[PDB]
Amino acid sequence: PNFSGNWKIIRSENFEELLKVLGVNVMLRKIAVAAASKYAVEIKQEGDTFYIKVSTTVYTTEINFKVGEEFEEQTVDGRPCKSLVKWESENKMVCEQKLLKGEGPKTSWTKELTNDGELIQTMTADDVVCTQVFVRE
Repeated sequence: PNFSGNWKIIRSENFEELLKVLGVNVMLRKIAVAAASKYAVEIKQEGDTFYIKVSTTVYTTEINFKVGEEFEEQTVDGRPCKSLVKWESENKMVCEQKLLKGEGPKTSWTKELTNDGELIQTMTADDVVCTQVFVRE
């Protein structure tokens, strides 16, 4: 019932298939699946404004946004995009993305707090949904 905290991953389903849809070649997909076993997420939320840092062993990115306000980030496979985040319920946000340049699959992500105390992130590329479960550090 509050997104802020330090989260560490405990499940990661369908990641490889998502990267396949995004054109990642086989060997890098496998290395990305290994690296995704160390996903850590740090969230600072205040009202409807968010700072979010997603890190692995060697790579870290920080996102900053307000619900309803377009902002710029990168897709899972690194292509820049304009993103817009909306609420779907008390503890779930959905983000639609659109590419700055070129084209490719429609991408989107979600974040959700379960009442069991988990953080659930999904990432979608066309018809493929990757699901990732996190618990408080």
